[PDB]
Amino acid sequence: MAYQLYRNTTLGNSLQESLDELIQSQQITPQLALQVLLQFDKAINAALAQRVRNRVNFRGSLNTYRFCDNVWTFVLNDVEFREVTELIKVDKVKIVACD
Amino acid sequence: FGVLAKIVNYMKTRHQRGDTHPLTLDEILDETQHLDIGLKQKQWLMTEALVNNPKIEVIDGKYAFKPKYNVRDKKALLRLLDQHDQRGLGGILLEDIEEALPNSQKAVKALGDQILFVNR
Amino acid sequence: LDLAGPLLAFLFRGMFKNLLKEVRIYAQKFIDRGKDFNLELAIKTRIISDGLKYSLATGNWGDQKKAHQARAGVSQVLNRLTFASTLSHLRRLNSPIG
Amino acid sequence: FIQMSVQRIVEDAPPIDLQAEAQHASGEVEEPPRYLLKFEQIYLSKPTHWERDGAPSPMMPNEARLRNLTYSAPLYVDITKTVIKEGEEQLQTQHQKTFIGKIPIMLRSTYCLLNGLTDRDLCELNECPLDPGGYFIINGSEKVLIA
Amino acid sequence: LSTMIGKGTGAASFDEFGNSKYQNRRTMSSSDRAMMNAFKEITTMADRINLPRNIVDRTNNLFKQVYEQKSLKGRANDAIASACLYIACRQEGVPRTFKEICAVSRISKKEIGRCFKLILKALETSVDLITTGDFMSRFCSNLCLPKQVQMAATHIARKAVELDLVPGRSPISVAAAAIYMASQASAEKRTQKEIGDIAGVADVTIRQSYRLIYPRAPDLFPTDFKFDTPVDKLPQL
Amino acid sequence: TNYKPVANHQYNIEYERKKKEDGKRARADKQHVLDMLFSAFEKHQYYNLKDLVDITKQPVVYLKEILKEIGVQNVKGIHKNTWELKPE
Amino acid sequence: TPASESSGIVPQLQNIVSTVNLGCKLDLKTIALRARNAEYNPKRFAAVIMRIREPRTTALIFSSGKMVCTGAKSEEQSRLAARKYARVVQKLGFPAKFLDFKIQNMVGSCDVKFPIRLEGLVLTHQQFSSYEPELFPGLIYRMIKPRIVLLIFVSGKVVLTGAKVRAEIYEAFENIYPILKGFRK
Amino acid sequence: TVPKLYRSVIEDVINDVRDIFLDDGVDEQVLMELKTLWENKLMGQVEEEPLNSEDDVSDEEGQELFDTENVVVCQYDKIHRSKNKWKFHLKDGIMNLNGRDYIFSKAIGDAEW
Amino acid sequence: LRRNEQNGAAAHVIAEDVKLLQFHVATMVDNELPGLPRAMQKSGRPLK
Repeated sequence: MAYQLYRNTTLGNSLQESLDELIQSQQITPQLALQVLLQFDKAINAALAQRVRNRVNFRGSLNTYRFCDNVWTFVLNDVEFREVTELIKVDKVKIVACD
Repeated sequence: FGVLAKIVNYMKTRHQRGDTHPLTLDEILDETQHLDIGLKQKQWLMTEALVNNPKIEVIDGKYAFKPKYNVRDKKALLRLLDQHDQRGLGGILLEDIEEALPNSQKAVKALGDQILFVNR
Repeated sequence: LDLAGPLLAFLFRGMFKNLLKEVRIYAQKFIDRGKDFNLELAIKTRIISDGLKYSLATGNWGDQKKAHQARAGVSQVLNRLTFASTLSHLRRLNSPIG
Repeated sequence: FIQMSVQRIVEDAPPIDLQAEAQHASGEVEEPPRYLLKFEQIYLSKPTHWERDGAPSPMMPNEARLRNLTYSAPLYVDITKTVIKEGEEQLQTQHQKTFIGKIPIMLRSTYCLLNGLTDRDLCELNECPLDPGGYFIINGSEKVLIA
Repeated sequence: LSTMIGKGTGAASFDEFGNSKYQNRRTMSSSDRAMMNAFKEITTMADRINLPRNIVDRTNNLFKQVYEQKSLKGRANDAIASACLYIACRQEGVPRTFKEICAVSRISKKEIGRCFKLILKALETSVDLITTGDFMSRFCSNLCLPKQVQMAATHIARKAVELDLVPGRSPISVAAAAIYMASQASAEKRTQKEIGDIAGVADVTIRQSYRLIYPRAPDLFPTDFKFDTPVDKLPQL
Repeated sequence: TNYKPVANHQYNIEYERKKKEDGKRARADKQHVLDMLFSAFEKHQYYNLKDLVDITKQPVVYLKEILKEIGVQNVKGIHKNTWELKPE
Repeated sequence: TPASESSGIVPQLQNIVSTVNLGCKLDLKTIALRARNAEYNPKRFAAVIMRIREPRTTALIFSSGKMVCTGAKSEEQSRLAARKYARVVQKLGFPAKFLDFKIQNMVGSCDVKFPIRLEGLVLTHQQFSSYEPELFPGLIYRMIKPRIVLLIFVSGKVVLTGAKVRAEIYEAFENIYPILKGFRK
Repeated sequence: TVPKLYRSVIEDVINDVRDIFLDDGVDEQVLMELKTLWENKLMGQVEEEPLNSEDDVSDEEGQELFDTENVVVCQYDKIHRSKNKWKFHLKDGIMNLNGRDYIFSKAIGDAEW
Repeated sequence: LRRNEQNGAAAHVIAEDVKLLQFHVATMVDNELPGLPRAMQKSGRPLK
């Protein structure tokens, strides 16, 4: 269900590690851990779509790019994220994008 | 359902290859490594489908004459092709190819004996 | 006595139901395919215009598909030999028979 | 016939609706698209001709006879298309004003442009003031209906 | 060849237990059943722009030839028919815009444009190079402009092409701007969107083309113009 | 009476939709599409070819060859052809 | 006596189209996965799209084993780019082969620096020209010598395509340049 | 503001799985230990075959193996390209920049290659 | 009908073809046929 992408996140990874603790201690089952991961995805996706409201503008140089399975994958270098309340320069960034 | 259809196609292919030996459902699951199909499904396939399928013959605890009504013999059914005054009545290009080897070599030989081919 | 009003009115209705069929049949063809609808393109202006123009010109009745013999000669070329002639034809009354 | 009967006929009883065969073999979730059409107000210009250029102009019933045109006027109608889908929206209706055909005009009736003019004006248009009218002109011929 | 047959009399005409008196009619010309179907589309399109019958016959003649070559079989029949019509209009010396043909047809500008060029190559024939004067008449009419303004516009268009003030520019843009200039110097004012709607061209393309012609406006008017709005007070944008 | 817009809006809309997702399903799949197709034939005893392509969202020639390999066809006196995938 | 009234003015090449066959079947999804400057979408098109900074180019690689290379501004660099593509394919682990390389099309352009008469050109060359001021702004001229297609604009700029070798551009231009100067405004 | 959303997410996840834990018969203590663990975790050549005459047109791989640089995970709305100039129309959006965490609902976007 | 027989003439279609043939030859000789519809011209008039 959905992009599953948010499983790669720190937020997503800290969950799986927490779930892994519970599995090693056999407090839960792997199937139960997966169902929790599914519900977390729905909840985090709903939270993103309904709650979040801020936007950001960005520029830079493209180093490398990829597109497969409806998933876009880039790697930009010397990027500048510009906002009305923030400014962020970075030497290199990896971007995965699904829809 | 799908699994059984894959079994039948496999079974035809294995018969074509030459392995006309009698075998069981449990053996096919094993050889195809699909034993994890579940005992409920396994049983339903075994004691409903592959008994109502007229292509296999049940002998004691095992399935015979494998892919369909056949007599096999090395696709060298020369007497059958003869078949006195009955004359086969009529053989099919598709069945001889399914039988074992491609027809073409046999047909070419058959064209210089007493057989004729029509495009039905 | 059927004057221009009730005759044309029967005739125009004949023309309009037919037009109604051409819009329906066209929109049905569109939906079968789907998402590319237009409405001025569905209507055939020739249907109304020519169907009446035909009836008045020839003298025949109906759109030709539903007969014509029941109202033959209801339409005529106005005679004008003399002013009294024109004036008489405009005042003509006819009476159907076998 | 023009003032009542024609308006009455298109207003009367032919509202139509149409709906594609969606959700075929599968589907679900919501919409088999449907469309409704209904006809209203009707409009009828003074008699008009269109040159090969496409330029429309006031036609004169004499010109119609010498060139063999057809003394008629163009007819237009109010049409509405009315999108009440099976759920997500009931309003998305659109107003149009559309040309539907050309109706023959009976000479010197209230829609034949000659009626509003006096003896000197008709005499100036080269159309006789003492003509009785009441007859259609089709293809260069004056065509009169028998009662 | 053969005639048709149909609805009888009282009838015995075999509907033994069925309800089909005698027999249904039959087709006889399937191979050509889409050439008759082309003519059905051609007259319909033709009436939406009200062409004289002669053009429609010319179109039938162009279509019959293109069909008969089969040199472009596969492309939309209605597109081929629509393009034939477009050519016929130029050969009759009464050009129409492609935008006008889209208005009446269900085929888009791209396909008609392709078919147009393809038909000319295939039919080994070429139309005349279109000019501004060819549209002056039709537009001023739909704008209910008097004869004097229309004639001024024609003169303006003629001068404009003569001085080569806007080279390359499409003849429709120059036509739209000349009409705009004319209407704006008369009592009969017209808006950019109104002309734009009639000519089909975007009103901003008129605005640019007008901006292009304004520097020499005085020179373009006929000496017979009555200047209802003087150049010294001619609007600019 | 009719304004020219180079193309019908709604036709353009047809283009806008078409220009997003295509029925040109790439079939270096065969097995999973088929695994799905067996699942489909579990839902009803027989299907029509127009829906069978429609439910699979894919080119007809490979599926036809599949129907040629394992399946069968039957005109139920309804002119239109109908298919079954039963290996019996 | 010179060939023309003012000779050439260094017609410049702008784009080259070539193809090459790699000789074997490949797995584009893997390619897409491995590659860093590529993209792949079965739902959109069958070939995988690659683009390198070298001579700045783009390639179309088919599952059949054929590839197409476009964008180079010379035939050597296109041969160069195609070899570079064959290189990265090798580097993926695939048995790439530089087989059947061939230039399919060349595109050129130049300017003459003066406005020109197009209504006359189409008048005097009715058989070839197909000027459609309504649709595409420039005149389309179909030469039948080195069978070349030209696009001529009112500013004087000229574009040429359909060529297989540079000489055909210079020749096609060498034919057209006097005529064009002859309609100078 | 954003840890709050993370807090918000803790609320939704915990509530939404309660019934699931119930269905496995797993006590609510395990659910709360999960939450607490999780919270603490959060904070010129005529030869048609030799091509060694073109070696070295590729670079380090190497860029991808590490991915030590900051990462961005999101969705795309529109992707566009003109010459070596790229244009990006994005939507939804979690960013991590030098340890910090950031979010957006729409992003618009320009780059050259 | 000849090509039809020559080829794969069914049965009902042959009976139909005979009935159509019987009608056309009769209507050629006589188009009045009290108990049957009349052969017509495309314009609508009865065939002579």
